[PDB]
Amino acid sequence: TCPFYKKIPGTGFTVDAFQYGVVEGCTAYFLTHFHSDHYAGLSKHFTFPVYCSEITGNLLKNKLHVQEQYIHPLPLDTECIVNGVKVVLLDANHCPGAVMILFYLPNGTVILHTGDFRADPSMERSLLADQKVHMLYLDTTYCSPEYTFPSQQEVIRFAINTAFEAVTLNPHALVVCGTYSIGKEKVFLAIADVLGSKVGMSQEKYKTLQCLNIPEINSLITTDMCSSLVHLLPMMQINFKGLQSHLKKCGGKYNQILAFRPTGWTHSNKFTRIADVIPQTKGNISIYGIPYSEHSSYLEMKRFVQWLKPQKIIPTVNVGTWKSRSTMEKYFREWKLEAGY
Ligand code: NI
Repeated sequence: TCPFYKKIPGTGFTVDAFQYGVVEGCTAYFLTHFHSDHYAGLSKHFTFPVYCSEITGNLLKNKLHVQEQYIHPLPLDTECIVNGVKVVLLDANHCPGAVMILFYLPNGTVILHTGDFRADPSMERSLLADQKVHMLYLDTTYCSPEYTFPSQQEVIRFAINTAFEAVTLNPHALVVCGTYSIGKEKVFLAIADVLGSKVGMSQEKYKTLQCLNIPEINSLITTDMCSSLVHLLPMMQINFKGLQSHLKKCGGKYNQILAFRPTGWTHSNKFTRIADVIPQTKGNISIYGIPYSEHSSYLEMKRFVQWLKPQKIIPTVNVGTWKSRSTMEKYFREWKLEAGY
């Protein structure tokens, strides 16, 4: 049964609610982004209308084989009418195709559902600026002040400079980057660009990337691993055993691996600056954990909410424990009292 925080009151609508069978009363199912916890339940047999971005719709059709007649893509930043209700999709600054959804209820209430997002000041000048929001369904993944991490730009600068240094010292070093979902493509694209290489990957991953409308992509990626010195592998293979085995397959072309695991937050964030990060090393293999986040830090989240001034906040992440829920409610009250709404 569908939980309350996936239902939009006063509408026939649900958000990210595909694993509950036929939801009673639901006339349109929205999907914020193509990550498995959110799409769980969709397949070629789904026969209700699915509303989403163009990029999410490319992925539904090509990866999950959802039939085209049930996919309803909407343009961003554009007032659209769905089953008699005005909606807008806004960029969530998460993975490719990820959106926030603004719903203009028939009774005058305005609701923003952030999906998964990384808040940014740039959102304070979208169509959110123009009216009041009464209810906020909020991505609270890192809603505690211990969650700090650098900007995406600082992290990419670190990775570029690290990869370029190592491969200029040793032209026989291979760079490997871990992946398990869409998102974080800038990591491996920026490294391949500094090295003058395409990114090599499996057919399945190349297919996924060909759905994302990235400009000039045919210029940046390939399935020919032998032509490439930046390879992508499954995240589960980014360990000493998995990397040793990969280096064997490369046929004496390389004699060293430098590998990257983009994680979200890890507790080495509470002590160490990005400039100071060091790898784990065994023999000719080094592994860097880099804190490239596609979710809001605590400070970014706070700033967005204090700017928006919602009347009510409904968390959509960390909702399963009373200690989490109680923590989050305390922070929302602090924020409200400090800013005065
Ligand atoms: Ni996500």
